[PDB]
Amino acid sequence: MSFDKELALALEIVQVSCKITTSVAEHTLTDQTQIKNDKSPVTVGDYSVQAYVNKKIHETFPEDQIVAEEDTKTIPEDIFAKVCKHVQIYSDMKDDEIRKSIDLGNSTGGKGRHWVLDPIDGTLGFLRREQYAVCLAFMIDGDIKVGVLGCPNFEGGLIVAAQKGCGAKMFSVNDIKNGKDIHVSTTPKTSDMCFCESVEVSHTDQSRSKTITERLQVTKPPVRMDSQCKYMAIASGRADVYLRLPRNLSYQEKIWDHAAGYLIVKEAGGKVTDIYGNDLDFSLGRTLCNNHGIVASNGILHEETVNVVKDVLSDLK
Ligand SMILES: [Mg+2]
Repeated sequence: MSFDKELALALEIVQVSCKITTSVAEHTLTDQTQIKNDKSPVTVGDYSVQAYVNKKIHETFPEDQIVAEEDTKTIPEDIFAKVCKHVQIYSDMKDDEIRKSIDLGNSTGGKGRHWVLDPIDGTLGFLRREQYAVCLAFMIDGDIKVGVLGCPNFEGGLIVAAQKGCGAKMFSVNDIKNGKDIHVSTTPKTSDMCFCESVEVSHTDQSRSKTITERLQVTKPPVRMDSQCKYMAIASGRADVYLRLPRNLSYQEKIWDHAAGYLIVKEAGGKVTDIYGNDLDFSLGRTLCNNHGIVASNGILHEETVNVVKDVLSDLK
């Protein structure tokens, strides 16, 4: 019932991952960027981080499985060559071993011990040179035990981490030894609420959120940002509510876009559900099959917010 070892490894690995991404970002990004078949981007950073993390996980916990976003099926040769250079700063692996490490991430989740990795959450944020996160969680039978978010561009570079039952802590990227406890805000009126959402217009319904927040009498403009950093904002008290509003009932969120943030907000004293107020169910594979969208909050504001969300999104198909 304790996961110190897993939380310790997760911190250590996410810290190195932040070094990777930052180092990738010191150069021009276009020649480091691949457009996948769904037109979403993947970079040298995404692939390099995944190689390193998966290898480290496999070295310490060979028996565990790994759910990770990327694979090597379509990766271009110039991109891959750069990937090998970045990884070999931190891990003495050959090119072929780097490929294998990436492809360790093909677990479908569900029963047993699984690591959940988004090597770069908010890759558009990475390309924007504003918020992105390295996200790593560990779960058993779909119950999240450990959550770590590395956010290199957030207020000078921050990492937040939690394990179940033990609270949430904040560290700088340069020091994972000395952390501070963090707690969600105490804001008890929706009118004084700082609300956050995706930058990308196609990742959340920004027209419906305006209508939601208008009904909740929110005075402050929304804080738009890429990534699971939005969960870090909630957990640390920097914002009060995070909305992710779908345009249909068919899209299902990936578990590597929510697993770390979910636990972290809860251990920080907040609340995370979908738009209907239902708890997120991470036991149904790689996607949140039985959930629609996200509402994350400081807990006090939650139900007041959900009630308006549900109503405005009552027409969904
Ligand atoms: Mg990603």
